[PDB]
Amino acid sequence: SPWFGMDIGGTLVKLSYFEPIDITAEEEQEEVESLKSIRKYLTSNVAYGSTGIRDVHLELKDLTLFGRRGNLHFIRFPTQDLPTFIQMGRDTVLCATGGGAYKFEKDFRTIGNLHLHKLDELDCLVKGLLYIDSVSFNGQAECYYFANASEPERCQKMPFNLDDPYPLLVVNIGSGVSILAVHSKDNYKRVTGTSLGGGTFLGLCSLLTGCESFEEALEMASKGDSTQADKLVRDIYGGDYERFGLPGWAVASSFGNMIYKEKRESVSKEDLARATLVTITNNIGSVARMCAVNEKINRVVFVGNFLRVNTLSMKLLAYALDYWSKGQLKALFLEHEGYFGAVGALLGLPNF
Amino acid sequence: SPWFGMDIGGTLVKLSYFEPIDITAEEEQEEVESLKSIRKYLTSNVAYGSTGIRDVHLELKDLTLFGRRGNLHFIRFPTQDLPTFIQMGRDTVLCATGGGAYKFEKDFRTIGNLHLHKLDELDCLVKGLLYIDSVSFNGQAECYYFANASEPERCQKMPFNLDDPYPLLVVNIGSGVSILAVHSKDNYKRVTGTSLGGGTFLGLCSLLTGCESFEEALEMASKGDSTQADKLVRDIYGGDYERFGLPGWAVASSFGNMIYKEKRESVSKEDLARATLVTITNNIGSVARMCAVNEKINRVVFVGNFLRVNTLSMKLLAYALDYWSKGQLKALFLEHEGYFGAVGALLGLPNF
Ligand SMILES: Nc1ncnc2c1ncn2[C@@H]1O[C@H](COP(=O)(O)OP(=O)(O)NP(=O)(O)O)[C@@H](O)[C@H]1O
Ligand SMILES: Nc1ncnc2c1ncn2[C@@H]1O[C@H](COP(=O)(O)OP(=O)(O)NP(=O)(O)O)[C@@H](O)[C@H]1O
Ligand SMILES: N#Cc1ccc(N2CCN(C(=O)Cc3ccc(C4CC4)cc3)CC2)nn1
Ligand SMILES: N#Cc1ccc(N2CCN(C(=O)Cc3ccc(C4CC4)cc3)CC2)nn1
Ligand SMILES: [Mg+2]
Ligand SMILES: [Mg+2]
Repeated sequence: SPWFGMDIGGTLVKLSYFEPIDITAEEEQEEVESLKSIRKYLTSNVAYGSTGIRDVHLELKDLTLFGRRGNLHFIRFPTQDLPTFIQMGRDTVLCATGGGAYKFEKDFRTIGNLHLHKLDELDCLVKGLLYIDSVSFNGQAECYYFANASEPERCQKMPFNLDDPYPLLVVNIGSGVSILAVHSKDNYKRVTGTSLGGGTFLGLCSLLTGCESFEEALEMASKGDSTQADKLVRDIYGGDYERFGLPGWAVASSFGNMIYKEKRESVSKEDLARATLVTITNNIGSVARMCAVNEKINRVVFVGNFLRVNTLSMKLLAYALDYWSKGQLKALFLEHEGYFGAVGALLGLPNF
Repeated sequence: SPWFGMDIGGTLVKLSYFEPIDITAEEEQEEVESLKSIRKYLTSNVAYGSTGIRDVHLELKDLTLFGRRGNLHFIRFPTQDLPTFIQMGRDTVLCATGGGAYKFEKDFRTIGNLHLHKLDELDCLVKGLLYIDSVSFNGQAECYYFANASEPERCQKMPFNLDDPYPLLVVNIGSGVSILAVHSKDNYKRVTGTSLGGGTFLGLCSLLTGCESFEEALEMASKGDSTQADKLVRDIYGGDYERFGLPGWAVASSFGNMIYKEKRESVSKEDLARATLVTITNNIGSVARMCAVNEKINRVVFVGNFLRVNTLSMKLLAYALDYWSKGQLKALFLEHEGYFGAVGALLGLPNF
């Protein structure tokens, strides 16, 4: 059987695939044709069908896993297209996590003799995150932060060492947000969550702007000015609110200037997209800050695909977490941020 | 001079007016005609102009204040109409709080010889809240909670005693949200705030539904089904997420079902209004919960005008705070919830 791990989320399916590269002459002979066809299909294409994508830049090359050498591949497609995936499969042991491992369990069992092993979506996350950081990103750091995030002329991506990763607050921004406190490799809990996550960004953006994709929403947001929609502290006070150290630029009311009909009539789609992004990103940062203070954890790592190709939100989180915590908290990011559940599921294979 | 206190917020101006009722025969003679005209104007009308309203049901009758007996009146109008108010005044000591006491300071000084005394918006809140609870609501409790908030056949408003009110978490839901921790009558701090408040509800509702007022937004929300817009835990898992005690009905992603074009095309305005209300209310509850746990405070009182004529949000807060805290936190409400800053400002009059 090929070695897969799958994370079926509310929005995206993430698949980690281990491609062996130490196949001997004898092993090749015993390779059944359906299996050779899968390996060739996966390694010679970067787009699969109309909606599947291999993230080639994330490939881990010449990894030793389960006593074999191979390449670790990272693939994603929309959960809405899981029926296509399962139909391809009907034309072997699957370790699966995410809510969809439960929701679609009966559908995976339509593949004859398939053994589905459901693994918990946050257990897999912790195991996958720790594993990828430990093996490194082809010799480079898996984890990074934004140095001098408050000064745009200085702000830059820099590596961060996690060789002793505990304790760690993990903020998983998917459709919603789960917040985990990780005290050791076997001692972690889900602190809380928030419903204002990546699905809120995408869903509200689509309602407000008519954008047709995540990438289009980000494109619009990059051109917009959120202060056309948001009411700032300076809109209420005329300046800073000095008594409580609130700068005039801080958002007092997200979308709060949209209570005025004339402002609704002048605001652009791009402004609304940027206000949606800023509202969601600041709320995630603030909740993370409150949880870090309560858990007595000062390293906060953000994962999940809300942040893929989303440097705006990453830089906003880096700045906001640093600013509003007075430098006590540090925002961390991971190169493989959307795939840790899929990797953790793959790592469960030896238990079956 | 008449005895006023004013709280000029980002959205509403709140005015507390003390009407003396122990005017002697001699005092009446010395009553200057402009002053008699103000008192008659205020006490014989319940609507002022097109946008001012006296909340007659909140009047405190036969209150002793500053050694005189009188009635305490509660009046509100939109901050957008403050120019009309100031123009009426130009056709005496004003204790004023809220951001507008700073933003509009120069405008109040266009009233000749007027003395404007700016007081801090959260200091006034604490003083006004403690004062009104102490004098009672015409012999009835100022503070109330929802008994058995989880069972709709039982859920009912019941009085709550605050004779020893400390400590107290005060959640002020105006345009945005300020969270205060009150340890004594002179020891209180602003813990944090969130930008997702009443202005977010009203602004997003107006963008999404075309509603023209707060009351219309609430009317639409009362008819809607937020689960048409929100992605629930059961939409992702097919049921409860048992491992972490998440019920299937919990919202996993606010507006998360609006990433699907066909769902955007079937959702009603009423559904969107209700989803906006639920999203904002749950976020306020969750932030309050996290702050209460960090501050080691188990009584959480919600104030501000987001909750005026808004039993939906009050009941949602009562249920959610109780459910998600496993009964450790209690949601409290106050009959005069939008006016405490205005009262606290009035109480500053003897210092000038
Ligand atoms: N191609 C894409 N399509 C859709 N959403 C995308 C895409 N790229 C990034 N996103 C964002 O990524 C989020 C989904 O992140 P992801 O971590 O994959 O969540 P999920 O696992 O599917 N959901 P959950 O069940 O809550 O864990 C979306 O809500 C978007 O904000
Ligand atoms: N008649 C109304 N007009 C507008 N908003 C209303 C009205 N009635 C209730 N609201 C709600 O009440 C909120 C304003 O509450 P309020 O406590 O008066 O805030 P504010 O003091 O003006 N703002 P802030 O400067 O942030 O303290 C609005 O955002 C609405 O959600
Ligand atoms: N990472 C991270 C992170 C990101 C944001 C964040 N904020 C906490 C602080 N804040 C507020 O208080 C908002 C607010 C200001 C004024 C008022 C009213 C007095 C007029 C109400 C509400 C903004 C959000 N905290 N942490
Ligand atoms: N008062 C008050 C109050 C109100 C709400 C509240 N919630 C905290 C708990 N919660 C979540 O975790 C949301 C969520 C669920 C699942 C997932 C993903 C696994 C698929 C992500 C996110 C809902 C909001 N807490 N307190
Ligand atoms: Mg996920
Ligand atoms: Mg206010």
